[PDB]
Amino acid sequence: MRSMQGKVICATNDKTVNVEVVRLAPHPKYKRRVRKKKKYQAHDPDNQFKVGDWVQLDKCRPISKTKTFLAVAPEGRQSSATRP
Amino acid sequence: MVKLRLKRCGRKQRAVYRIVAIDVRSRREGRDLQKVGFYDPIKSQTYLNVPAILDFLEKGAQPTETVYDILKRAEVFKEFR
Amino acid sequence: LKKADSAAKRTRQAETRRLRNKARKSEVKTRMRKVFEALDALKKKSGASTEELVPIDNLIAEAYSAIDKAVVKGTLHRNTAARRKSRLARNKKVVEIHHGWY
RNA sequence: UCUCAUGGAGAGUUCGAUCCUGGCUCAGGAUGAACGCUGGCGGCAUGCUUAACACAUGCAAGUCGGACGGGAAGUGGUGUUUCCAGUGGCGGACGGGUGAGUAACGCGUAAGAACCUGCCCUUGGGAGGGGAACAACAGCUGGAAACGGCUGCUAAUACCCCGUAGGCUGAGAAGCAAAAGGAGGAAUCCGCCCGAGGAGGGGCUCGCGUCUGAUUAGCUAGUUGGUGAGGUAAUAGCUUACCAAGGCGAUGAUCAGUAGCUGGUCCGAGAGGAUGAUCAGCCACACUGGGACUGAGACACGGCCCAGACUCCUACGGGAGGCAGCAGUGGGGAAUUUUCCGCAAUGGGCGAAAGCCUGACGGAGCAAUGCCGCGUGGAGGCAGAAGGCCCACGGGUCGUGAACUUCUUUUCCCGGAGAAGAAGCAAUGACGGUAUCCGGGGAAUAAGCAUCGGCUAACUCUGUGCCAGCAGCCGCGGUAAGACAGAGGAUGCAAGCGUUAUCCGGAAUGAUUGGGCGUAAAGCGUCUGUAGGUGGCUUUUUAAGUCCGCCGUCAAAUCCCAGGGCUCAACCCUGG
Ligand SMILES: [Mg+2]
Ligand SMILES: [Mg+2]
Ligand SMILES: [Mg+2]
Ligand SMILES: [Mg+2]
Ligand SMILES: [Mg+2]
Ligand SMILES: [Mg+2]
Ligand SMILES: [Mg+2]
Ligand SMILES: [Mg+2]
Ligand SMILES: [Mg+2]
Ligand SMILES: [Mg+2]
Ligand SMILES: [Mg+2]
Ligand SMILES: [Mg+2]
Ligand SMILES: [Mg+2]
Ligand SMILES: [Mg+2]
Ligand SMILES: [Mg+2]
Ligand SMILES: [Mg+2]
Ligand SMILES: [Mg+2]
Ligand SMILES: [Mg+2]
Ligand SMILES: [Mg+2]
Ligand SMILES: [Mg+2]
Ligand SMILES: [Mg+2]
Ligand SMILES: [Mg+2]
Ligand SMILES: [Mg+2]
Ligand SMILES: [Mg+2]
Ligand SMILES: [Mg+2]
Ligand SMILES: [Mg+2]
Ligand SMILES: [Mg+2]
Ligand SMILES: [Mg+2]
Ligand SMILES: [Mg+2]
Repeated sequence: MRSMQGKVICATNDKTVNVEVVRLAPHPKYKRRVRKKKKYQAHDPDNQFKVGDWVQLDKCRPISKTKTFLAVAPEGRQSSATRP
Repeated sequence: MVKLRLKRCGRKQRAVYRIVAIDVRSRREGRDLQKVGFYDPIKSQTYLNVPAILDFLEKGAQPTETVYDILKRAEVFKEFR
Repeated sequence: LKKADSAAKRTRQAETRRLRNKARKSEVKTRMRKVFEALDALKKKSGASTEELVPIDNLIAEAYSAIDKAVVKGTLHRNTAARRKSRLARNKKVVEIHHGWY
């Protein structure tokens, strides 16, 4: 709700991981919810993330040019592996 | 610095002022953040809500010459200190 | 007779304050150079010695004196002086940590 | 039989005629308006949209002698005192003007962390002892002038050192850091130094929204990322060395063109479309470019340095300047104002105070530019007449209109009285003898513009003969023209009326609301399939979307409802 989730594609760089964020919002003229995409750059000093993982972002003071976020784990998920 | 003065808004040759607290370097018709009174010389009427004015004076607001006189006729200074 | 000109007066004052501030900054520049030219000489020398740190302890006082006296005047901001003094203390510990003192 | 709903109009033109389809045109409202004809007043507003073209002249930022040394005037050339070129302090980064540039944290909205902040407020502790200079000034000296040069003297809230420290650097040991006095019947206020906070202001980052073009598809190399060393008030490739090869983009990168943004303004049944004058906020620029000093704060409209173009002065060696500040000139253009009064009010800067400055602002003047309001007479006027036009020649119309008779005086003229705005004991008013009130005179001072073929309210006659000419569309005129010109009459408006230009509506004519593709314009020649879009049924999970209840915010002004005040209205104000 507050922060933005995203997929962590292109995690090749050192101490950094490119992240793809997705959101839906209604079109102002026609009122249809369109899936828009926007990328960001975050940092994981432990390098605990790799491509294929699910990651959450947080605001922080700027680390470099265009890298102004911090990668954290997700809060609310629905794994629920094999519940009755 | 914060200051308690009054701006003009009305008709030509009919002055109708309102008291307001704004920055000094801002112009006469500057962006307001709290209107704390109303006044005119012709009709000589005044509302002059005291709870808002004391909030600024505690924080270093300096009235002008006439606003000091308006507040002087009121008993706000005796309760201010 | 000639009249006044307050704008020209600010030009006259600025040149005087410029020479004061220009000289006051260059003092901070040269006194640092005595330190780093020594630390570069003390590092390449393989002979460890505690007595050789006392002249450096004399220059660091001359540096902090020139810097702190400048903060009193209108040249440098207080956070600026902390960065210059920290650069001296930081680079000093490099010789301490590179060698066996730590 | 409740309540909601105050809101959607069409017409002409293709055909011999009809039903459709589809364009063109008109009736509405608005304007920073312009032109044409005409023109009485008052109130509130508005007034270079083009050449961010170039500018004569005057003003637009100064202030403190209760910071300091000197100098001048006056006096009884004696005391008090008045004035200031210079040193020093604060303000000259506010206010004012202009949208050239800018397609992006610039703006709007909603959040954040790694920072600064003079003046104001609050608060904890201090100000001890010494010294050296530049100005002014005095002498000499170079210049046409602007401005200097040399030799010596001097004060300070100006300069320097020592001493002290609840602060700074550092893992620590240790090292470093300040200050100014002034006025005074002496209580004792204005200030100075260090440190911690409050408010306001400013800097930085981020989410969302933010023009057109694919006959611009590849762009970037300090470019994306790190480390180390730097640097900034502070985070940051902000800078640099090395290393890694990433970063942006067909949901439109890059390139090109256009443009200040917003609150809002206009139109619209609404959805939404167009737009960004005045007022208010942010940003940006200051002859064209570049750079830095000063300061708490600038890369500074009326500050400095350099280059370039232009203008002016010159004794030809050398100098001065930047109205996109007020007013005003030239030029451009269809077109937009006095080279005015005043700091009385409001607001701003300096000062302990008295007071000084304030082309901001408050007022006046010009213009029918717009909106609103009131006049250019009311009542009566039997019968009859002159006159214009028309006629079936009997009459009809202009026409109760006029004449005439009484009544009244907004307005007009004359003569008096006369403010509020002023806050502060009194005095202190640019506007201003202004608004306003009383008295006298007397219908006396005041209506024009377009249209009259259909859309579209309003008709005949004369003249002209596809001529002269009208026209928004259809189209009228070729000898009886309701369509041209004149006349009379009528209609619609009214100190305005019409023309032109620009935007919206009508236009469902880009059809989300709200259109269509058999033959009227419109289904790729066909199929397979990537991205993308959508997706059967049943029970659970979560609560992103969605719905409900609260909190904060989207400034004020404007719009909407109510209330009040200007004699009403426009308009102004209060509240929501
Ligand atoms: Mg026909
Ligand atoms: Mg212009
Ligand atoms: Mg003083
Ligand atoms: Mg003086
Ligand atoms: Mg200052
Ligand atoms: Mg000392
Ligand atoms: Mg770069
Ligand atoms: Mg880094
Ligand atoms: Mg432009
Ligand atoms: Mg419509
Ligand atoms: Mg110019
Ligand atoms: Mg300036
Ligand atoms: Mg100028
Ligand atoms: Mg001008
Ligand atoms: Mg004044
Ligand atoms: Mg004043
Ligand atoms: Mg003056
Ligand atoms: Mg006209
Ligand atoms: Mg009559
Ligand atoms: Mg008709
Ligand atoms: Mg005609
Ligand atoms: Mg005829
Ligand atoms: Mg005719
Ligand atoms: Mg439409
Ligand atoms: Mg159709
Ligand atoms: Mg056909
Ligand atoms: Mg066809
Ligand atoms: Mg297929
Ligand atoms: Mg509002």
